[PDB]
Amino acid sequence: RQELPSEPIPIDLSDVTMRIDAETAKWARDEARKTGLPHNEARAEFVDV
Amino acid sequence: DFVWDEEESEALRQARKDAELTASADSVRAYLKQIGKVALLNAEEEVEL
Repeated sequence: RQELPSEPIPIDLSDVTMRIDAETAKWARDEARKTGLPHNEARAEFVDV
Repeated sequence: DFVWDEEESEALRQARKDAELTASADSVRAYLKQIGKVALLNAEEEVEL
């Protein structure tokens, strides 16, 4: 369930268009899994990064 | 790039706490949006104008 986007996600801030890609999700998942906390607790690290 | 440290976490924590709702003086992005819509002039068009 700690999956990745098959294609980039347009986040589309109110002023500047923004894009999430597979690599930033990769890094965020790496940090969350490094923390080792349960899923709903490592959610904090994932969202923060 | 993809490097995370306590300073990065602290910086995010500060930004998260330093602004819970938008302020009147810090919401300049609406103005900055309208500047980007006009391109820069060079010498020739400047003198003609």
